[PDB]
Amino acid sequence: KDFQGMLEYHKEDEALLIRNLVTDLKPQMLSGTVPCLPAYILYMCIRHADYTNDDLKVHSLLTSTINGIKKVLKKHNDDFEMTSFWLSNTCRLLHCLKQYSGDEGFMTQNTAKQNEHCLKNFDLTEYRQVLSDLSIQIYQQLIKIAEGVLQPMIVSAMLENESYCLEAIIRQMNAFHTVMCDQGLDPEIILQVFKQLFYMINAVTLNNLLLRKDVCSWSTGMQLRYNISQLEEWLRGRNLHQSGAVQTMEPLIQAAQLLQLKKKTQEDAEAICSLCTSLSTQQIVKILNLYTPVTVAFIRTIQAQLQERNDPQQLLLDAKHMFPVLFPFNPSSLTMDSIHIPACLNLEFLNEV
Repeated sequence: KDFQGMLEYHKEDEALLIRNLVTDLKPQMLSGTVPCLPAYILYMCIRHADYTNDDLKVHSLLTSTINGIKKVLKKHNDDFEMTSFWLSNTCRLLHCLKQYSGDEGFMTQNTAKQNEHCLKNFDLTEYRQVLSDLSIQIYQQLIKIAEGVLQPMIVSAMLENESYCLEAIIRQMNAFHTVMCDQGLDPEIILQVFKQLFYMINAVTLNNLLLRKDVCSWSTGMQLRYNISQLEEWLRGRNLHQSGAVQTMEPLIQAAQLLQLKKKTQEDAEAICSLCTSLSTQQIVKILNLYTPVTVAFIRTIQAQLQERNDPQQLLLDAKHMFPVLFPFNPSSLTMDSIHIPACLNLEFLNEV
């Protein structure tokens, strides 16, 4: 019957809709069609509402929605899968609003058939600002989960020799990546996640060797450098080096080197300075004092040069520092004119129109 890309519900069942399509929607439901069918399916409804000029239907549809995404988010703070899921979905529902209600500004990459599918009667920039605000919050939640999973693995998989090993950490990083990719999450958010996680690994580890028993040794310098390089080769293999995540470890790379570099003669001390640029002069001196196989006056010559470059600053780098998110628009090629809505979901009460 020549389906336009649209769907109508009875102004009522809006509840039913939002529950079967959000609340009771488990992602392991594949989809099988679209990792973010929900996002699309919703826009197809926004469209039917724009068609009818039913501003009450739009405002209600995406405020019920946000209530359901927030709801289910809170009943799952803990699970990386759902957050991952509802993060990309949210994000796509936002990409669709930009891609279709948008103006010539976002219509620079649409097929006529796409520029035909756009919203004609509403400007939904207000909800566009709300959904992005939300998906900043979902991302934060996702970092909270991932941090929870990794925190108890960082100091063990690194710094100890041998119940966690760089294998566990690297198995985790795959798990996280796998789910995110399978969820259809944009590749720039995947890149932004692993830059966060790696920064934590740098912060939590370097914190520890500025504290522990007591900073550890030439041995511990060599496991870090190996560990980082295995993390770095992991990045190169999943093609995530351009995420900036290896940069987020230059203090640890320098700490590790600080532990191996020769500490004695002056020529030695000259080195420590020119290499350890990313560490603070009290962090170096600390890692010096804590060493265990360094003398004062080998320390004095050090702190003699690095005079405010730069110290002090709060030691113990708060790994919770959460770098800002950024969701570059990314329109999609798929067209709602052909999109599979399975039956396994009881959305039949939707009319194809």
